[PDB]
Parts: sequence; C-alpha cells; structure tokens
Amino acid sequence: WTGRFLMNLWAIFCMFCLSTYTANLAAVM
Amino acid sequence: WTGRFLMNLWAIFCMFCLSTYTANLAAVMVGEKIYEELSGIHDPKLHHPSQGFRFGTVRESSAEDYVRQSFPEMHEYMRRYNVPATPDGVEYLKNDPEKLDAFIMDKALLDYEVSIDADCKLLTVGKPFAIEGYGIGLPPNSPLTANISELISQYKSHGFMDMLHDKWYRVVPC
Amino acid sequence: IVTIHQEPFVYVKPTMSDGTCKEEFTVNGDPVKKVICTGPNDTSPGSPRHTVPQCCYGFCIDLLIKLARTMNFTYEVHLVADGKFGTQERVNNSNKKEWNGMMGELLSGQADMIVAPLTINNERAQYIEFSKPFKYQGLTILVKKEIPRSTLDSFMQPFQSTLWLLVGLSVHVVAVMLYLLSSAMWFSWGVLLNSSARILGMVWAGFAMIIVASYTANLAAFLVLDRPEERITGINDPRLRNPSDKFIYATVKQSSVDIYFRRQVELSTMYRHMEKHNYESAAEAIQAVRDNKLHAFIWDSAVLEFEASQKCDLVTTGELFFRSGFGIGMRKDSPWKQNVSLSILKSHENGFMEDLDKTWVRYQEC
Amino acid sequence: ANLAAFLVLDRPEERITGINDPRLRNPSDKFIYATVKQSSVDIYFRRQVE
Amino acid sequence: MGIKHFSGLFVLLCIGFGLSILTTIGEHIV
Repeated sequence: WTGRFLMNLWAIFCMFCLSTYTANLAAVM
Repeated sequence: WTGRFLMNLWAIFCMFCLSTYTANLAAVMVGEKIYEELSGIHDPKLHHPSQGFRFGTVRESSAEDYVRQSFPEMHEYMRRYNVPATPDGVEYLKNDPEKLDAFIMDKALLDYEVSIDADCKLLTVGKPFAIEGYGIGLPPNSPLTANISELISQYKSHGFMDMLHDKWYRVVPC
Repeated sequence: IVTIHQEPFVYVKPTMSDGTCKEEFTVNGDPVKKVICTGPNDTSPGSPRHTVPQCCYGFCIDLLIKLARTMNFTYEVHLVADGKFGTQERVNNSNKKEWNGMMGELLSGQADMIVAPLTINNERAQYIEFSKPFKYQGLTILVKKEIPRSTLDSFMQPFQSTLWLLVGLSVHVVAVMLYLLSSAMWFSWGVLLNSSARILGMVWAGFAMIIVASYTANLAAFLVLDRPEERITGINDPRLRNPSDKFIYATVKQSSVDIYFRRQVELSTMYRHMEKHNYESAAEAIQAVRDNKLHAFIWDSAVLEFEASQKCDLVTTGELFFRSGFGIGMRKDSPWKQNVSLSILKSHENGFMEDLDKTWVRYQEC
Repeated sequence: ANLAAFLVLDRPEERITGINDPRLRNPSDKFIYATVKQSSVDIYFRRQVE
Repeated sequence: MGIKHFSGLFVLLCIGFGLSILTTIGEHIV
C-alpha cells in the first residue's frame, strides 16, 4: 500500500499536529 | 515564469483568506453563549436603556413602590411597558419575546413558575436584592394581633410552616 | 417667558418668507402647535443684529400651552441674549458675583417664568423658588460608535512587523545556500507556496512547512485579540481619571454639570483638565464628537439619550451617576406659587405627562 | 476553528463565587455541599430567615 | 515570532543549514 494506508496515516498526523499547534498558540496567547 | 508568479499570488491570497476565515470563526464561537447575565440591578445592561430592554412588574405592587422610591427614572421606563397582573407576564415570554423580556417580581413565585415550566426554557438569574418578609393584614391598632403572632411563631417553632412548605414547595430539575 | 434652545424640549425654526408659521403634522398627522419667539437670530452671541421672530415648539412649549389653558394668563416668549443656564460668575471688580444667563435674566427683574430643562439643586433653590419636578434624570457619558476599521487592515501591524522581511531574507538566504537558475528560484518560491541535495531539499521543505504553520498561528493569535471597546465604565475608569491628551473630554460652560463638579470635592485636577476645552453651546459639542474632536461628552440624561438614539453613531454606556429632577422655575414668592404645583401634580397623576413623553420622545434608530 | 474555540475554554465552571449562586440555591443530585453536625455554622444558616 | 519563538526558529534554521552543509560535504566525499 503506497498510499492506501500510509498516506491516510500521514494526513491524520499532519491534521492532528496542525490542530494541536493552533490550540497551543491560542492557549499561549 | 509569469504564470508561476500569478499562481504564487493566488496561493498567498488563498492563505490569507483561510487565516481570515479561521480568525473570524474563532471570534464568532466566543460570542453569545452566556447571554443575559444581569447579576442584579447595578449594571449598565439594565440600568440605562441600551436601546431595547423591555422591563415590567405588577402595576403597583411592592416592586413598583420600591423601584419608584429608590431609582426614579426606571419608574417611568417600566411603566411604559408595565403589565397589570401577574399570571400574564410570563405568557408574553411565549410571544417571540420582543414585548416582554424581564418580569421583575418576587423570587419564590418565579422559582415556582420555573418548576412548572416543563419545557425548562427559562433560567432565573441575578443575585437576590431588597429582601423583605410577609405577614397578615390587620386594621390600624386592631386587637388579636398578639394571639395570632404568637400562634404563628409557635407553629414555626414546631415546624408546621415547614410541613406546609414541603407539602406545597416542590422541586423540578432546571 | 424666557427659554433656552434645547431639543427635544424646544425647537428653533426660522419664520418662512412673509412671516407666517409653517404648518406641521406629527406621526399621527395631528396638528402640532407653535408660537412666535424673538431673540438673537443673527449668530452666536457676538454682533447683535436683527431679531426677527421665529417659530418655537417642542416638549416644553406645549406644556406651557396646557398650563396656560388653565389660569388663562396671556403670554409672550423670548429667548436669552446670553445662552447659558444661569450659573455663578465673578467680574473684574468682583464684589457681588452676580448671575448670568437665564437666572440673571429672570433675577434682574424683567421676566416672569422659566420654562426649560434646568436641573434643580441646593443653591438655586436657596436663591430662587422651584416647583414640583416633572421629570427625573441622571447624567451619563457617550462616545462614538466604536470603529469598524478591522477589515484586512493589519497586513503588517500584528505588533512585531518584521514578519515579511524576515521571511524574505530567510528564503533568499536558503536559496542562495542551496545554489550549488530561474528554475531553482521557482522551486524555492513554490517551497514558500506549497505549489545532499535531496536531504537539503527535504530539510528546506520541513522548515517552510514549520514557518507556514507558525505564521498561521501568529496571524490567528493576532486576529483573536482584536476585541476591545472599553466603552468607559463610568467616572471611576482610571483611563479617564488620569488627564491625558488623546482622550479629551469636556462639557458645556456655565451650566449645571460645571457647578456640580466645581463644588463637590472629589478632586481638583479633573476639573482643571475639563476646564481647558469646555464648550460654549449645548449642541455643537455633539457635532464635535461626531466629527472626531471629542470622545466623552458629560451631559444630563434625556437630551443625551435622545440624540444618541437620533443619529446611529453615538451610544452611551455607564451607570447614571448622580441624580436630580427637572423643574419649572419662577420668581421668589410670586403670586403664582400654588396653582402651577397643583396643575403639574394633577397632570403627573393623570397621565398627560405620559402622552407628552410618548409624543415627543420616541425611537427611530432601532 | 471549532477545536481551537473548544480548547480555549479553560478554567470554566471550576470556582464558586459565594453563598448566592445558581449552583448553591438549587442542586439536584451531584453538587452535595455540607458541614459538620449541629455546630456554630448550622444554627447560623438555620436562624437567618433572610 | 514572539521573542523566544523567533529566536528558537532562527537558531534551528542556522543549525539546520550547518548540518545540511556538513551532510552534503560528507555525501560528496563518498
């Protein structure tokens, strides 16, 4: 599976990281 | 060449639009969710008219007398939108409440009307103010006052008042 | 009678052409009565030019009309040459400190009554006699209706403004370092837009993604703290308590507010700061505020609120500090002491005051 | 945006103001608050009918 | 880019540039 599962996992990780960074910045500010 | 610059400008505009939309949504989500935090009669919300508060009490109950004797301007301001009888005011709350959106009155009856309100679409707010008591009306300097006073005091002492209370004073989760 | 121009209490309308009074119909379309006035039609109290009669009506005038239909006394009305609400003042040879404006114009002894919204207070009641008040009020504060300038304006005003320069410099430095061509520049720009050598490219892509995420977070944080609108809590706001230059605030001269602040102790420097720019008329300060000249106009309730609800640019926020009631003035123990009080109280109970209030004080802004 | 707004809700409904509060005047089953049996506080809260 | 965050980002960028240069030199060696 070149992108059947690895791409989905990478997309989920990137979305989670972006959301976490946004939440951390909002809490800090 | 030039197409790359145009695409870069479009992408920059898209990023700016996305950031603006996110900021607008975040600001909007922090909007009215604890609305009508009146907290009592000392706040700019209810004291001077911010163009659209519609008060109201009973026409000449103890509410009207106390309000007119303490804070005068609100006497006129309520009296332009002041209802005559109690078992009408909350009914206007069901009239898409542009007419009535406040029914200042004794807290006990308000709590009862909240309890009977099965739909539970109303929430008493504001700290208690101007605490008073109740009694039995007698003519000036009439007799029998001491007997009835001591009788009711004894009934309170033995708990007959609480007997009547928990006989009638019910609670409903709201 | 002598009256001062105050809206929505008395209106000043010039006479049309020949000398007749223009007819007007109210919201109901019923006739609205008016009378003839004489005063300084020329200009502000400078050169006293012609004094052609004008048409007057409003809230006080019809009150006087009703008050006159009983006790049937014939009347003539004329404004005041000064234009100020009769406060105390000294002279260059101050040994009497007489009364200017309205009160002096009645106190000197050439007028009969005062029909105007003048606040009753202790020293006035000492020197002159009032009647039973027919309106209660307390002076609030107003300000412009904020500013809707937050529309894609802070392009480079998110506190620190070095964002674009830093991003461009870093991108240029990285591109120069990786240059070991136009295609390379386009690829580097795409790295900034998400349109050995491989390791360096991967590191640069990660750095660009991190920079983009950080910039988005910084923009969100900057555009999450734009909420302001202090709106002034009251006279106890420290920001106005300290006299500063960018938030000037004043009040009309020779009036009730000035005497109330100048006599009550509280403090002195606030009075000193306010006396610098105290205005000379009742309504021009509203135009100064609407322009941008003033940001806090301390003035009594009814007129301020009606003007605020008239033009949808001025609103009031506060707690309505201090309280008083408008009266109807008259000389010291005139033979008209009792009937005016009786009629005003009968009207107050009857509801006529409610009719007048609903007729001449209504809302259009919202 | 919604996740950021939800996470922004910090230290909510974790402090009590005073004797007068919607939580205090009407608990239902979950907010039991009590004191020690027939001590000085008990007769004070019973006495003042205010 | 508030003080500490900007300083950390710049330091990380410089360290990454140096490490990338060293890695490129090493790869060119072999």
